[PDB]
Amino acid sequence: YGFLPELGHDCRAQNRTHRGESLHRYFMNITWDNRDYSFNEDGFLVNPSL
Amino acid sequence: KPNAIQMALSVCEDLISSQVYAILVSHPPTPNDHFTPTPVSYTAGFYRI
Repeated sequence: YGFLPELGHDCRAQNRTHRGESLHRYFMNITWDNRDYSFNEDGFLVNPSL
Repeated sequence: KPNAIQMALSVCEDLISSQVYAILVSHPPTPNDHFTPTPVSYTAGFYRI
């Protein structure tokens, strides 16, 4: 996108839940500190370091 | 209430402040699915109400 697409974050004004589905797909390739932090669709880590 | 997040705060302010032992909920007249039951089950379930 090249910008910051802020949503209707106002909690006391309206409600929106349809756009939240297209948010998980961004968190599949997170890596830091020589460790893998990739999240699966469900919400937790898939390949952690236990 | 018509909105969502205001329902969550209204439940504890008015209902559990009167020392309730159980809560009854009903589907809203408007044809919207699972709107009323989620805020109630997340605030009453905090105290196992």
